[PDB]
This record gives sequence, C-alpha cells and structure tokens, in this order.
Amino acid sequence: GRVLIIGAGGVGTVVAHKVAQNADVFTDIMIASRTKSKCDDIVKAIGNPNIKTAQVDADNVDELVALFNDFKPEMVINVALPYQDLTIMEACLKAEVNYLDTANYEPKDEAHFEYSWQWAYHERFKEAGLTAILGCGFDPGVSGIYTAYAAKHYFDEIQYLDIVDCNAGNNPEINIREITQNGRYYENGQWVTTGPLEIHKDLTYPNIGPRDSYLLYHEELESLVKNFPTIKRARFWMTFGQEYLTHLRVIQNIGMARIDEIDYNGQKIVPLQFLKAVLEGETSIGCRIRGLKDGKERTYYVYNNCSHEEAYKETGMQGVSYTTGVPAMIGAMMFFKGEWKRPGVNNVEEFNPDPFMEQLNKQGLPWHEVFDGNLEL
Amino acid sequence: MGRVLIIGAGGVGTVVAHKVAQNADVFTDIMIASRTKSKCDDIVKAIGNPNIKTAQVDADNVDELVALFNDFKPEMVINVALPYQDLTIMEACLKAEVNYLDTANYEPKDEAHFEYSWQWAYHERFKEAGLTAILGCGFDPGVSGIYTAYAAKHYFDEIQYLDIVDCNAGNHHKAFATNFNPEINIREITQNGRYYENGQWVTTGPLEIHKDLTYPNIGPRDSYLLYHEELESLVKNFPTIKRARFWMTFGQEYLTHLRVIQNIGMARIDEIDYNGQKIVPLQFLKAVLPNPQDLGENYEGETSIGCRIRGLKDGKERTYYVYNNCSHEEAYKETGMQGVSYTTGVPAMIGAMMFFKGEWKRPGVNNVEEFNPDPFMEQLNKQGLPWHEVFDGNLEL
Ligand SMILES: NC(=O)c1ccc[n+]([C@@H]2O[C@H](COP(=O)([O-])OP(=O)(O)OC[C@H]3O[C@@H](n4cnc5c(N)ncnc54)[C@H](OP(=O)(O)O)[C@@H]3O)[C@@H](O)[C@H]2O)c1
Ligand SMILES: NC(=O)c1ccc[n+]([C@@H]2O[C@H](COP(=O)([O-])OP(=O)(O)OC[C@H]3O[C@@H](n4cnc5c(N)ncnc54)[C@H](OP(=O)(O)O)[C@@H]3O)[C@@H](O)[C@H]2O)c1
Repeated sequence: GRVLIIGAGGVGTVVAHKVAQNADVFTDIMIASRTKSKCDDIVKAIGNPNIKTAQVDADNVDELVALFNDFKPEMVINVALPYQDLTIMEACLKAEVNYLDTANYEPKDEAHFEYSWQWAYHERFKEAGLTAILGCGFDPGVSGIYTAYAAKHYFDEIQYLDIVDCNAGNNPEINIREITQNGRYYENGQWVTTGPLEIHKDLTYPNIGPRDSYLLYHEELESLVKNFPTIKRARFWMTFGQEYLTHLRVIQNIGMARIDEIDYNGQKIVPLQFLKAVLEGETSIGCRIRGLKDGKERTYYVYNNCSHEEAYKETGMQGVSYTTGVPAMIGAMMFFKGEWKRPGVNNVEEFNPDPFMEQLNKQGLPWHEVFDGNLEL
Repeated sequence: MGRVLIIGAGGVGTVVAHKVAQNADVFTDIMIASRTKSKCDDIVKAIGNPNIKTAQVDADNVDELVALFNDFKPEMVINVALPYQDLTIMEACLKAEVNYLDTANYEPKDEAHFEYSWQWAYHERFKEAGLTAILGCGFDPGVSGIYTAYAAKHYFDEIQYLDIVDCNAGNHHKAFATNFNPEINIREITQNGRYYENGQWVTTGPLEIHKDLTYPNIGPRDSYLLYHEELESLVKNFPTIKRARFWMTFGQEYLTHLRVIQNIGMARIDEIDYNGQKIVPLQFLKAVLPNPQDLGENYEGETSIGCRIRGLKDGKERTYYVYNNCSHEEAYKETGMQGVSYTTGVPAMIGAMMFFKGEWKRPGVNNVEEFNPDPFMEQLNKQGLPWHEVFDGNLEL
C-alpha cells in the first residue's frame, strides 16, 4: 500500500489528509511537488512525521522515473495541473506504476481539453498490466460514479443527464481557462456549441435555494456520452454570481487572463499565472437523471453538499478542494483493495460504483437521493 | 542657444517632438533621449527630420543626465518621462546649468502621493544659478492654471470660485484602456478625493462626489470630483479663492474595470516576489494593458477641458468659462497619437517656447500661473489648441 501524491496544492493537501486517515490501506505515503516546502507544510499540518516529501518537476519524465524507482509507489495520485498528465503517465509506464488524476490533459498554449491524449495510452498500460483511472475528482469523478450508480440500480436507459455544480459559499489559472471557453453540450448525436456562459437558468439546490446556473462544457460529458449511448441530451451547469461574472469579464478585458508567456524584465511570465500570485456556506454538486425504468419515465437526483467550514476544520482547505481530494483518495483505495483494477486507461463510470459510493458515505462526502422529483430541466 | 532636449519618448514626448519640430525658428536643435532608444528613433522617423538627435539615458541616474546635458548642451530640458524622474532631472539641470520644464509633479515610487514641496525646495538654488524651472505645464496641470491666471488678469477684480472640468468623450473601441501611462494614471485616480473650501482641504472617498455637467459639443456627462495637483499651487497663488475643485468624467464601464482592477490586487504599487524577481503588480498590468500610444488610429470623439470661474468685477458677481475641445482623430492625423497626448504635449512645447522667446523668464522654481498668460494663450490658438470663452453663463457649479 505505497502511494505517491504529486501536487502540494489545495487538492493535494486534502488527498494527503484523507490518505493519512486510512493508514490500514495507505501504509506508506510520499508527497512530491514542484515546491517541496508546501509538501512539508502538509506533513506538519497532518502531524504524521512518517509522510515523506520530495521536490520533483513532473514535466520531466526522467526526474519522475528516478523518483518512482526510489520510493516505489504502487499508484501515483496526480493532483498537479492538467499540463503534467502525459509526462506523469509516461513515467508511470517506464517505472511500472499505476495512475490516477482528477482532470484530463490540456496543453499549456491552448485551453482545450479532451480525452484523446490519455486514451491513446490504453494499450500500453494494458499490456504492462497497469491501471489508469482518469478524472476521479468530484466533477469529473463522483459525477460519473453517480451516473454509473443510477444506470446500475434505477434505470434501464439513462436518456437525460444534467450535472449541476453550485458553490454557495462566501488554481485560478486552470479555473479561468475552464470557464471562459464556448459552452458545449450533447444532444441527439451532436455536440452543440454556445457562446461563453450564454445559456443560463435558475436551478434550486438543496439547502441553498434557487441560483443562476450557466451551461458550460465539462470533461466528463465526453466519456459519459461515449459510455452511455442511450443518452439523448447531456449538459453541465455551474452557478455564477453577478459580481463574479463582472470580475471575470474585466480580467479578460485587461489582459490578465492571457495564457501565453509575455516578456517582463527578462523573465517569461504568463499574465494568468501572475494574476494567481496576486489574487461560510457550502457546495452542492450532483446529477439530475431522467430516463426509462420498466417502460416508464423516471427522474432521479443524487448530490453531495459540503460545508466549507467543516472542510476547513478538518483539512485547512475549503469545499472545492475537499470535494475533489476525497474521491481521488477513494479511487486509489478502490485500486489498492482490488475493487477497481482494470489494466488500461479507464474513466470512472467503467468501474463498479457501489464500493466507491459506500466509501463516500464514510469518508466525508455523504450523498443524498431524491426520487421522482421535478428536475427543473 | 535655441537647443531643446526632450526626455521621455512616450505618448506626450511624441507630441512634444512633433510640435518643436514644427517651430524650427525657435527650436534650432532637438534631441530626444529616453530609457528605450528605439522609441526615440521611431519618433524621428515619423517626423522625417534626420537632424533630430536621439540617445538612450536612464533619467534616474543624475550622473548619466549630467553627461548627456554637457554633451548636447540644451538650453531647456522638457521632462515628459514619469513623475518619478522629476527630482533627478532637476538635480542634473542644476549641476549642468540647464533650464527645466515638466508636466507633472513628484510622487515617490512607493507612495501614491504627489505634492509640490519636493520641487519647490529647489527654488532658491535654481534662482541663484540663474535657472528657470516651469512646473506642470501640460494641459491640466498647465493650461488650467494659465486659463485661471488669464481670467484673473482680464475679467475679475477678485476670483472666488474655481472649477476645473475635464471630459474625454472619445471612443477608443477597446474594452478598457487608459489615456496615458496606466501606472501613473491609475495611481492618481484611485486616491481619496480632495478639494478646497472655506480655508480647509476636504477629503472624500475615491470618486465619491459626482454631478452631471454639460460639456461643449458633447452634452451632460457624469463628472467625478478628485484631487488634482494644480489645486495646491492655484490655492497658494490666488488667496481670494474660496472654493476650488477638479472634476473628471468617468463612464460606467470604465469605473467597473477600475473597481475590479483594485479588487484583484493589480493596482498594487508594492513589490512582490515572483520566481525570485521583484514585480510591482500595477507595473505588470501596464505591460498587458493596451498601450495608450497605439490608440489614435481607432480613436473617435473629442476631449473638453476648461475652467469655470466665478468672482467679482466692479463689485458685481460674474462668471467665466474658458475651454479647449481636441479631436482625437485630428491629433492622430497630425502626430500619430491621440487627444490626451496632444493636449498635454502642445502646452509643454509652448512653455519652452515662452522661455526661449524671453516671455517666461523667471529664475527659480515656478508654477505656470506665476507667468504672464497672454503670450501663452496667443500660441495656443496658433499651435493646435484653440480655446473658447463664454461670459456670464451658467457654470452648473
Ligand atoms: N475533478 C474535479 O472535481 C477537480 C476540481 C478542482 C480541481 N481539480 C484538479 O485538481 C488539480 C490540482 O488543483 P489545485 O487547486 O490543488 O491546484 P494548485 O493549488 O495550483 O496546486 C497544483 C500543485 O501542482 C504543483 N505543480 C505544478 N506544476 C508542477 C510541475 N511541473 N511539477 C510538479 N508539481 C507541479 C504546484 O506546485 P507549486 O506549489 O510550485 O505551485 C502545486 O503544488 C488540477 O489538475 C485541477 O484541474 C479537479
Ligand atoms: N499635465 C497633463 O495634462 C498631463 C496629462 C497626461 C500625462 N501627463 C504626464 O506626462 C508624462 C508622460 O506620460 P506618457 O503618457 O507619455 O507616458 P509613457 O507613454 O509611459 O512615456 C514615458 C516615457 O518615459 C520613459 N521613461 C520612464 N522611466 C524612465 C527612466 N528611468 N529614464 C528615462 N526614461 C524613462 C519611458 O521609456 P520607455 O519607452 O522605456 O517606457 C517612456 O518613453 C507623465 O509624467 C504624465 O504624468 C501630464
């Protein structure tokens, strides 16, 4: 049960905490990242001196292979940035290490992500007997596990999938890249494109109430549509307050959302990253699913609500880092326990959702089901 | 001597170079020196006069400036670099016995507070050396004080109320851009408002007080009260003034962008460590924002800047409104810049002309209202900034 965490950010902080909380499964833990001091901060916060740390540039396959051959992990949990997905997978192949991440690949010079890059590794991973688990955060991640759970127990055919993500509380480089692209959803065999944050409507969230929700593309639509060909329409919605949208608009207008490197006193700075250097309540994230069971239409809503305060008291991080870090740990737990072992490259919906859902209820993300309700869309 | 040296090759310096080159009878030898020499050479190529010399200089370095001054031997140095360079350039002018003019008074790099004490401190040294320093000779500061001196000289026994009003009614068709150096521009407009009334200076919140004011050829515009450096010297030099305020128009989209820039920390003036390098966020913002110097091509509309003055003549209250409207497109066609660079650059050239012609000769450190306004006002009509007068109208203020 040797696990290596790459990335000492908000998510990695949560993953480390949750891995440490399950030492019967995770007997040996290391945290490696670009800035080692953040790794050591996490170890001190957890209070477990047995967690090892290391500096590594995960853009460098050779550095990674040396680290992997030193610590000898059985799985690496990549919660660095999407840019590191492929170099880490390369190192995993060469050092015969299994793999898990929470976000699929996008190149540094283009804010477009898709699964082709990582799916390309399927046969190499398979012939090496290695398992890769892609997109095992909350969304992507629990959102596809929720959908697999519904398909397994409640639906003959899933026909409409609507993922809803509300942060009702009170990494910006990858975050602002995600939300500024054209919207995109799936309907009747085709991918449909909107303007950025053009389509929106009020959706009512448990314990929160109605919130302005905006349609945008999201990674998991690509694989969920592929893996559930009964789907007639799949969309993803996220809430955005007016002040947030205003700040987002201005940031773009002034040039601080740029993703190319600019030259500033002999140093290569990308405006969006420099912005990062300067930049109560709860989340509610789930899936609203409609389809057929025993010849009749049926609706289903399954969700988690995560309190920012409770997440902070446990891990020092807020609800967005918490909801992503917990499932990443559980994915590794499923592999270590043999519940999720499938040589090749896998999306979460391809595994048995039941043992994962059972752990979510025990590891800080209890989920709730509403049957036969009005899904509002 | 007739030799003039221009420091700063930005938007204002581009205009100043064009305007001095247009008056070769006065300015017989011209040099443009600036931190980045290629921009000096860009200006000379645009003007088409190979006789204009260029040079690289770091105007933060008194030694470098003195060497440049003793080589070129200017009679006056027109400082249109940043306020930060005001004192080092004045130091060098004193050491090399060269006269001085700028369009903005000093603020330290580490504090967004400007005032005249720094430069007034050089008065007796300049005076003893026979050197004249002309401070704040742009449009506002500059023409705004020359307008005031003009009104005091010709139309009032006693001026009592001064309101300077500044509207940029143009459209540069950018989501957001500033009209001059964004670093200096943003530092200025984000401070607390201040004005003068009944013997005291009153502080307001930033952009707290605003009125609808009607601008010639433009109409009503949302106008905001803020401090402006010429209020300090004009209140000093015209004691009869009872109330002095400065107003500038801001559109809603502009204010929205300005608010967000401050909230996200990109208006900060302190240095942060970014990959072992010291970076001032406001200075980084300048790098990505549109360059004011490149806006003229798609700039339409015009500016309107003037002074609304009220006071007594022969015991009766009178009003006076004097202003200039400047077409962004005409400024662009003439100089490649836009109306804010133009309104600032033309009066800087004229102040130097007044010195070269002997009209404005006053050893020491001077604000523009201390000179005879008449010959300056005459040149404004001839050098591209004609002004208009309205007598006894409603000042709305
Ligand atoms: N599926 C979901 O629900 C979900 C939700 C949110 C986020 N995520 C994903 O989670 C990941 C982490 O997010 P976060 O918020 O924790 O980000 P973060 O706070 O910026 O942390 C990223 C970490 O990766 C490190 N890193 C970056 N480049 C590296 C390199 N070349 N070599 C080694 N380490 C490197 C960073 O090092 P430094 O300390 O030097 O900066 C930092 O410690 C991202 O991929 C994000 O897309 C997924
Ligand atoms: N009175 C008024 O009505 C009024 C109105 C607007 C502006 N102004 C003033 O006019 C001045 C010029 O503004 P602008 O918009 O033209 O600014 P700008 O476009 O940024 O140009 C300033 C110039 O100074 C140069 N410079 C900066 N630091 C220097 C240093 N250490 N040594 C030498 N040169 C240096 C810059 O060089 P680089 O090319 O290397 O950047 C640039 O060429 C400012 O002081 C501003 O406050 C006055």
